[PDB]
Amino acid sequence: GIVEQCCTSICSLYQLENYCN
Amino acid sequence: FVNQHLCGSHLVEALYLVCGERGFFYTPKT
Repeated sequence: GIVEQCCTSICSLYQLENYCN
Repeated sequence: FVNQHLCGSHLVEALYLVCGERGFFYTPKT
C-alpha cells in the first residue's frame, strides 16, 4: 500500500495519484 | 515535494495537495 510505496521507498506522483478518489 | 520518502503527516499533506478536490484515502495498514 501507500506506506510501502511512498514512505519506505521513494514516493512518486504516479503512485500518490493511485490514492486520489 | 513528492519525490522523497513521505511518512505520516508529511504523506497526508502531499496527498491533500496533489489530489485537491478529488480527495483521497489514506490506508497505512494494508
